[PDB]
Order: sequence, then C-alpha cells, then structure tokens
Amino acid sequence: EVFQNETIKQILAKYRRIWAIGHAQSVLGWDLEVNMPKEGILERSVAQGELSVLSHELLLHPEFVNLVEKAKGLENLNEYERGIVRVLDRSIRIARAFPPEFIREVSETTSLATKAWEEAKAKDDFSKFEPWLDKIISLAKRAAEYLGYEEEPYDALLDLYEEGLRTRDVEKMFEVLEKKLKPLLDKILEEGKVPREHPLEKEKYEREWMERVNLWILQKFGFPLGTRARLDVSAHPFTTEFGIRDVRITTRYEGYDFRRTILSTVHEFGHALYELQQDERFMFTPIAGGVSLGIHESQSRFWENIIGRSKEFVELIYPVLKENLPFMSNYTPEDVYLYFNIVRPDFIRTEADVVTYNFHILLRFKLERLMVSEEIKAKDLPEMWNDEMERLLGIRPRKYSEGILQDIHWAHGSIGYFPTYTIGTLLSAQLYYHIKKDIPDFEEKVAKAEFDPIKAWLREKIHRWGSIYPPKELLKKAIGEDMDAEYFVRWVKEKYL
Amino acid sequence: EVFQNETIKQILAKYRRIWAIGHAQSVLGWDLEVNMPKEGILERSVAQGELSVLSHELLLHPEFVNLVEKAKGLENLNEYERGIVRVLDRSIRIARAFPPEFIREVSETTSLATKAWEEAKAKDDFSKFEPWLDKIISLAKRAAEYLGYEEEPYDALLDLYEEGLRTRDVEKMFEVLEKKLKPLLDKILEEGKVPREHPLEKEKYEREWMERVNLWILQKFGFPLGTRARLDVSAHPFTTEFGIRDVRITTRYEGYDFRRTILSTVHEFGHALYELQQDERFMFTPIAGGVSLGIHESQSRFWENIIGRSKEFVELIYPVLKENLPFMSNYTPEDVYLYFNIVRPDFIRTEADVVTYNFHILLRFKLERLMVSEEIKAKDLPEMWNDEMERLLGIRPRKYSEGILQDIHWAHGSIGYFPTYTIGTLLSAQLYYHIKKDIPDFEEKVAKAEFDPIKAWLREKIHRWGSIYPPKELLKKAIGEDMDAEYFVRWVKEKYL
Ligand SMILES: [Mg+2]
Ligand SMILES: [Mg+2]
Repeated sequence: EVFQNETIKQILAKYRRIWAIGHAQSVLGWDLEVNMPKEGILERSVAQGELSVLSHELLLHPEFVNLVEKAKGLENLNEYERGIVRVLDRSIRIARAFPPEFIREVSETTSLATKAWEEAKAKDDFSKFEPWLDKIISLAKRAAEYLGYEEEPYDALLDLYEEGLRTRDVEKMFEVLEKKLKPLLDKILEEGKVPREHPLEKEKYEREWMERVNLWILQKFGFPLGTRARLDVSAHPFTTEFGIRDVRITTRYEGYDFRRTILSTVHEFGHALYELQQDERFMFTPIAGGVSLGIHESQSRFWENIIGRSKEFVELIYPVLKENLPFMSNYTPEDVYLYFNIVRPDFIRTEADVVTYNFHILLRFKLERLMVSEEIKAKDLPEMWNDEMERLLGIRPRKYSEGILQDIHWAHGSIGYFPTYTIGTLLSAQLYYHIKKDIPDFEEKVAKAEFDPIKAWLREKIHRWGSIYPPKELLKKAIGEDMDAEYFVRWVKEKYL
Repeated sequence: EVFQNETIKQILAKYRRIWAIGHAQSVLGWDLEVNMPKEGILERSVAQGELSVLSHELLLHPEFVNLVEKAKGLENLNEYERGIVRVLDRSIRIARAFPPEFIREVSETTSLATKAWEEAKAKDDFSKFEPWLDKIISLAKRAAEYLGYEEEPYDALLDLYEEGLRTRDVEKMFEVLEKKLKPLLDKILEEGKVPREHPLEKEKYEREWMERVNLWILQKFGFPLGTRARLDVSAHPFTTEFGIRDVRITTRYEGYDFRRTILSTVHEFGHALYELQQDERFMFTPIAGGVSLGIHESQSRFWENIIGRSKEFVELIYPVLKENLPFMSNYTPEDVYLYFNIVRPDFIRTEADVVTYNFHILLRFKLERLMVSEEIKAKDLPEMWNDEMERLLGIRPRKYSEGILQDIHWAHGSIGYFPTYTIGTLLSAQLYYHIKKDIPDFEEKVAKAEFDPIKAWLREKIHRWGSIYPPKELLKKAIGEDMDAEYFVRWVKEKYL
C-alpha cells in the first residue's frame, strides 16, 4: 500500500536501526531532564555522544547513501515513498557538508562556549563570553560556506533550521510587522487598555494546587495520559516523541505567577498533539513526525495563545482555578483574562507578551544577519543589541544578563534559529482564521471543552502529513497559500482593539 | 596507570560504543517498566530489538575480534587489562556460538512460548504450553552442543548463566543441603518453634505509609538518592545500572503484608550497593560491574536475609513502623520478628521462606538436568514436578499454576538459570561468618544503623573487583575458599534452634 517500491523497502529496513538509536536518544535526553540522579551526567553524556557518532556513521554508510541515490533515480514512486527520499536526501546532504574535523571543532568550541556563557550571564560579564562569540561567528560563516547558498550566507543557516527558509522570507515578514504591528503596539500601550502588570503575578501557590489544574486541563484536551503520553516536571518545559504512541511533555511549577505553568503546559500540549496525531502507516520511517521548528511552533502557539489566552478558555478553567487556588476568591474571570493578556515591553524574550515577543526575534534576526554577512565585531554586539532594544521597545538593558546574554542559542552555535519562533506565532494566527472558516463556532466549542473537531481539523490539515512535504509546500497544499504576517496583525488588532 | 597497553586502549575505545548501546538498553528497559505509557510498547520493542542486533554486530566486528585475539597474545599485561580480555573473550565466544539462524529460531519460539505460557498459567492449562516446552527443550540441547561442554550438556547451560559453574558443582551443594538442611527443616516444622503464618500478613496499608518506611530505611542504609540512585515502583522489583554513578531500584506496594515491600527493597538495595561500589577507574569498560548472577544474589540475600530478617534490623525499624502504620499499635517487635521469619513449605517459590526456598530450586535443578540429558517428555514433567514437590515439601500442587507453570524462566528459554539463586542464598551465609570475624560487633552496628563499615567490608572483598576475576577465582581471592553449603546450614540452625 503506502510503501511498495523494493528500493524504498530496503531503505526503510536499514532506517529502522537509525530510527532506533533516535528512539534511544530521546529517552536518554528526557530521562536526563526528568529523572537522572545528578551525578549520572558524565556517563549519560558519553553514552549520548557515542550514539550520535554511531547514528551519523549509519546515515552516511555507502550502502545507505547508494540506496537513497538509486531511489532518487526512480520515477515510479508515490508521494510517500518520495517523501522518504526528499527527507533522507536532505539529511545525508546536511550530514556530509561538514568535514569530520569541523564537526569536532564545533563540538569543542560549543561545549566550552556554553560553560563560559553560563558563568558570564550569572556574573554579568560579557568579556568572559566575548572571545567565544567571535569563535562562534567564524564557525557560523564557515558552516554557511560548507552548506552552500544562492543569495546570502545567512540563507544557509536559516535553511539549516527551517527547510527552505531564505533570508528574503524573513526579511519580508518582519517588514510587514515593523510597519503594521509596531504601531498597533504603541496604540495599545498608550490607551491604558490592557494593563502592564497584574496582582495575580504575585499570588503564590503550592505545587499540588497547580498540578491539579494542569491535569484537569490536559484531560479536557483529551491528552492520552498513561496510554500514549505523560506529563512530568523538568527545569524547562519541552516535548519529546519516543514514538507515535509515546509522546511526553513537561512543565515546571515556579511556585508563583500561575499563568506560567498553565500556558506552558498548553504550549507543550500543542507540540505533542502534533506528534500524537501522526499517521501510523509511517511508523519507523523518516516521514513520520513534525516537519520543522516553524510548523511545530504554529501548533504550540495555536493552543497557547489562540486558545489559551482567549476569554473562552478562561471561562472554562475559571471554576477549576477557584476550587484549587485560595487566593482566587478575590478575583473574577475578567481579572484572569486581563492577567493572561497583559502587554508590557520588557527585557526578557521568554517573558515577552504576544505583542512584544516578535520584536525580540527581529533584533536577534538583524544582529545575526550582520554577524554572518559583514565583518561584525563581538565587542560591538552589546551596543547594537542595546540600541535595537531601545529602538523597538523603548527600554535599554542596564546589564548584560537583561540583554545580549539572556539566551543560550548563540553559545550553542544556534545561529539562524531564532526566526522559526516568529514563524510559529505568525502561522498560529493564519491557521486560526482558516479554521474559523470551517468551524465558525470555534469559540463556543472552546468554552464547552469540545476540542475533538478542532483536534481533527489540525490533523487533516497539518499533522497526518508528517514530513511528506517541505514546510512551504505543506502550507500551500493545506491552506491554499503561503505564510502571511498580515493575519497576526489582525488577530492582535481584533483582540486588543 | 590501570589501562596502559596500547592494544588494550584501542579495545576500550571501540568498547565505549558497545557500552553506550548498553547504557541505552538499560534506560529503555527501566523506563518500559516504570514510566512508559502502555501503548508505547510496540515502538519500544522494535527499538530494543534493533539495538540488540546492532550491539551483537559491533561485538563481532572483525576489527574488535582481531584486537581481542591480539591482546590475548600479549604477556606484558596487568590483571586489569587481562580482565578486559577474559571478559571480552567469553562474550565474543558466547556470541559466535549461535548461528544467526538459531538466534532467530530462539527469539521466535521464545516470544510465542512466553505468550502461550502466559495464558496457560492464567487458565491453568498445561496443554497450551506443553508443545512449546518440547520446542524449548530441543533448543536448550542444541544450545548446549553449540556452546560445548566436557562432562554434561547441562554444564554448558549452567556456564551460560554462571561463568565457570558446572553440573558437578550444583550436584554437590544440593547433596549437602538434602542431608543437612532437610532434617533441620523437619525439626523446625515439628517443634512449633516459629509459626507458619502471622496475622500481620493480613494487615492492609495505604501506599504512602510504606513508602515512608522504605524511604527511611534506604536513607539509613546511606542509599544515595537523587545523587547516584533512585527508588521507583514497577510490577516486579529489580535493579538496573545505567552507570557507576546512576543505579536504580524499584519495589512494589501490594497494599497488604508489608514485609514484602520492605525486604524486597532491601533485597534490591543489596544488588545496587554492589554496582554502586564499583571502581570508577573501570568506568566504560567490561570489567566494571557485578561478575555474575550468583555473586549478585549473594549481595541481595546478604542484605535481605542476613540483615533484614535479623532481630536487630527489626528493632531498628520498629519505631518507624509504629509511626506510619496504625495497625502496628497492636504488635510488639517480637511479633514483627516472628513475622519476618515465618517458615512454611508452600507451592510458590517466590513466596518460600528462607529455609524452604532452596528446595524449590533443587527440584527445578533435577528436572532441568533430566530435560537436557535424557530424552525427557514435556507431557511427563508435571507429574515429576508434583512428585518432587511432595518428596521435599510434603505438599502436592493441585493445579498447574501452583506447580510447573508458576515461573516464566522456561518459557523464556532460561534453562540452567535457577541454580544461581541457591548460590546466592548459600553465599550470603558464608559471607556473614567471614564478616562476623572482621566485625564481631556486626549485630550491634545493625541495631544502631552503623552500616558504613559493613558496606566498606563488602566493597573491599567483593564490589571493587567488578568482573576482573571469574566467579570462583573471585571467591578464593577474597574469602580464602570456595562456596560451601555448610555455612547456610549453620546460619539456619543458629537462627531457628
Ligand atoms: Mg515550543
Ligand atoms: Mg535479586
């Protein structure tokens, strides 16, 4: 049926091994974050490392590569078998772009740069990270040259994290935002409409109280606990896929500002449903699973902001908040609403409300394009970052930790990664209007906890397709169009005005 | 220092990969038992399977085998580097004894036999397992021939599960037991000394109550929770080693008969301390880790029976039992003692007290030797099992589930495995008297929770040695002698008389 071609089957049989190491890697990483006794880190680390080298070795074995090339030379193949090749061709390609020595240099430099960035952020000292940043800039440029690119070197890094993404693409969405979203922000901020803070941010809670609320929400979403999924705690919320029938998410309980653990759980749920609603006929194959960081963030943001910050979701959970939170006997559902939608330009990207968030990404985008294009100087980045923070949000970081040092991405060498976050926010808006068309009673269903039709709409349009088509081709096929920042602007307008 | 030879280093570098897959396998199995959502089993299973084949492939790669052969031809090597070779030579040997087709036959037959045994036990019907048992008997004999053996074919299966174990060895220990331990049992059973049951067996408890008791005991033992170890729940208690700095055990809470979860946790702790007290200079190498099933069970039984059922351990935990168990306000510490040491011949091996336990193993030993030696008939095993149960314990199973069908071992193809359990019980007694010599205030230290000297004695004598020496050579070096059933008999005599 789905996999008929003989060359394709030989490939899938070998791929199983590669797939198994990956299954193992996920379990290792998840366990490292959720269960592992602290001192087990050295042995976990070497195990993770040996497998990554083993995995890479198997992907580039002559036999495997020969098969992919051969199949790539077949015209008989259906879309599914074709998806196998497109995906595997991109992997083998990316994997052999870097000389084994270069992969080594990066691992070394990266590891040491992360540690240096880690103390530098804590002690607010850019000098301790600066030289490491210059080394990472050089590695990024080299990487762009190893990967190859038509227009700009930055296209190669972007394409690394979002298949088919180009600098021109990113340049465009941010233009529409800077001229249409920026003013909307100013207007919102000056009418005193929504507040910049809320007393509910200070209300403390005991872990068990919120875990009762999160649990209730996940069951309302139909999250298949104990059967195909789990919810646990870890330093930072994430989602992992051990398989189509085994997807896990985590959240954290800060102990105060209950909005965090709630929306964070919902956010991760969005990622999970996606992996959960994959097509089982693709099990063990490279086409199963979310196609990219951007499409994945369109799902997490869809559930988090489109639904989670909506008045209806608030009414639905309101009674549960009252049952488990004592301090809730002093607030109304509107109080919870305003709380969930506060708007306030601030220093930290991970705390940015939905209206100011994308400006944190635009600046990282500008600095990144410059770093890999022109001959930018690390020692000069802090001020450029500061001037940009001031030009977009009116505030200026006073210390390195509130600014250029806040995120781990650069130290990890993840240059050309940040833009995928904006894509997700944008795409979540666009998807909302397309579903709002097939399900005009969208809001009413949320308020009543009737999510099946919404979950099914997402499946047919996005999920079941896995990695069959590249990100762009996937959107056209399912939404009749390409990403368009315009939707995010209307969503915001229609929500704050 | 420890690893100097160049050929030895080349081996250890390649071994790391093999070691990493194993680290991964442990995490997979542990997670399967403790966290995995039920439906994640199919994907977990295929992942476990692909890795086992990958692992076997790496162990038998020409390069790896050539290196081991080469090093085996070096006379310059210290004991440690030598241990590496002995261990790896035995693995490569065992691994290539079975034709890939045979390994296949066994996997197939085994899988189907386990499923058939599983329903057969539940529906008390031996006919549903019978043919599968004949197939497994044939596989066992073939296996003995593939492995090779001097005296009996059963020596090959025994050596498979306990390096260097011979049929003559097993024949001997059981002779000393049948003439010296058997009568002791009869005498114990006829004087009404210790009871055959206790009311505490019926006392129910809520999970949290006993988890507070188990937690307290593990901290009293110095079990390094959150740092190098974990305690969780699973269908059946076990111990896993992800590494020297990451060892995990599980227990279960039946909800009644609190002795079970307690001694079970202690039992597993014994296994863990062993892996925990390994020599870190051997990290990532084949000499790190417990040498065999028998030595491992000498540790688990040491803590479980030697210490856990002793009057002192009872006095130490008594107050904790009173604090957390309401129904304890009706019993005294002697009541807990008699409870922990009940003696009663019964049908189920896993429930057998320490005096009757080894007779369950002797019969399995007799049936196993016959099955692989003479032309034994599956259809005739049930009666032989029944007559033996009657000849040793005076009771006769009335249904297949109380008899020949109670254990999974044969269906898994684990023939020649059972005797390692008796070895552990026996060895736990012998070790007790040897430590009783260097630490005559053994009892006093237990009652006061001073386990460090006892933990350290075990380290120097057994643990730190890992897999440097074969089981037998390990005992001579550390205890100045070989296993001798006689100690277990005195221990029992001195305890029940
Ligand atoms: Mg996300
Ligand atoms: Mg054990």
